[PDB]
Amino acid sequence: ETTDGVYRVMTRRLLGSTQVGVGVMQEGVFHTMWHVTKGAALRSGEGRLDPYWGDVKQDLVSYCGPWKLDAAWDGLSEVQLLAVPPGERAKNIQTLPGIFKTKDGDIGAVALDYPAGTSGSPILDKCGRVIGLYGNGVVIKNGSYVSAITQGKR
Amino acid sequence: DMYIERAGDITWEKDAEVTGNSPRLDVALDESGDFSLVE
Ligand SMILES: O=C1Nc2ccccc2C[C@@]12CCCN2
Ligand SMILES: O=C1Nc2ccccc2C[C@]12CCCN2
Repeated sequence: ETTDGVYRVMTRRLLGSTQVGVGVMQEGVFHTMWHVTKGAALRSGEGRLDPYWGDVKQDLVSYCGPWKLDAAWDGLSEVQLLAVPPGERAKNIQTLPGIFKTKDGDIGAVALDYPAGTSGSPILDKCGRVIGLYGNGVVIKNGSYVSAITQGKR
Repeated sequence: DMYIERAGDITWEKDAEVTGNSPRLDVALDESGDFSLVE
């Protein structure tokens, strides 16, 4: 399957079939977070997807081609996390991002908590463009989880 | 062995559930790709 859209990433190496993450198929390239696959090859029916680019520090990886997602959060508007939780239907959650302030600049962040196997779920703007992937973040004072809006470079 | 399964289209949903706060946090990103809170 090469149809554009959001996909679950599954494994049969553990008990039963386990969802280890999520990813985005766009322009013939599969995009996910590095910690989901660890850079391993993936299967799509009879087809094989080989890693093309990856970076542990950005925590991103692309398959079949270079990273294609280049839209960015505008810093003002609400966005939607298209959450694909393990065993559950894809669901859109609208939110106003917070900010991660770092020594190298600011990044948007979403304060939404889902099972770890939801990592790789896309965050979208009002045009339906993917502005980043959910799943690399921190646990704050409250004990709640906050994910960076992680985007690659096209 | 890992495999992918389609889960949906990527579209904005009008009248989606609205939730989550917007915290401003000072953070650090290490060479292993881990974020940590700076205080
Ligand atoms: O601390 C966590 N890490 C995590 C890692 C990737 C994606 C989503 C999450 C949320 C989670 C798992 C369940 C409780 N909070
Ligand atoms: O906040 C959550 N949302 C959620 C959504 C779908 C399935 C399971 C969960 C549990 C929880 C709490 C700790 C792990 N994530």
